[PDB]
Amino acid sequence: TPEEAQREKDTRISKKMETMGIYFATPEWVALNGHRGPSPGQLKYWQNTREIPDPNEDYLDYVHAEKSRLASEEQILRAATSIYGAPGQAEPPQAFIDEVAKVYEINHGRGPNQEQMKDLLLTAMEMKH
Amino acid sequence: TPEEAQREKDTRISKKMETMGIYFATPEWVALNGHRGPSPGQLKYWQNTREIPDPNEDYLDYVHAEKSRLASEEQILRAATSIYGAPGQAEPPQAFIDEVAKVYEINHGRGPNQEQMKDLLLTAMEMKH
Repeated sequence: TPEEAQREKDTRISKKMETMGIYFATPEWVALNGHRGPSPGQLKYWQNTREIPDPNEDYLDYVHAEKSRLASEEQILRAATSIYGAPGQAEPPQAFIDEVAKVYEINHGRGPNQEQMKDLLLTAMEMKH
Repeated sequence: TPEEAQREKDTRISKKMETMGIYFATPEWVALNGHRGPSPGQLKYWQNTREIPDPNEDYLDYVHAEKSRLASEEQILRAATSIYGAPGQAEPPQAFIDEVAKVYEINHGRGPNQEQMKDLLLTAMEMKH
């Protein structure tokens, strides 16, 4: 049956997308999108806004806009650990990881500039002393 | 001696500021600032940029600009736990807290809008199933 062959296909495409962490791409989202995975614009709209892309929108302005930087809590922790510099490279205090987190928020997902790096290094030195 | 009385005063003001998590306000920063804590503009410049305010700048544009929203990792975890809704209210998977983190970065420290809330709720439901 072309119906079951259609449900399996949507399920297959959706599984592929979610394995990559593309969470909006459910089998129903994929059905609505004409039984195909997201176009470049749909992916980049989602990546940059975290809103579910309309299956019936193409997002042509997000196909060739390229800012797009964001940090997970792992990335934030690796940045904070590098800046803090504790012996045996142990985790920084939570108060420090929070200042680093807020820097990534201020910068829309980008990492600390030079001036911010100085603030963070100043902060780290007070917390170790 | 007015010198020791000056060092104690700077130390006193600085201790007060750092107890509040105002980390740039070292005793040396306080000395340079004419032996006073930060003005409203200096605090708000720091809060909104995370750069050490110049002791010899007043930051008049930051005295009456009021966006200023930011989230610690505690706030992010409380938002993620509320949205995820696991029994006994146990911590969400790290992959979920990371999607919530990235939403706060996209929004410059503000919390998820309605469209983003839908994405996150969709995400939570896939991770529990």
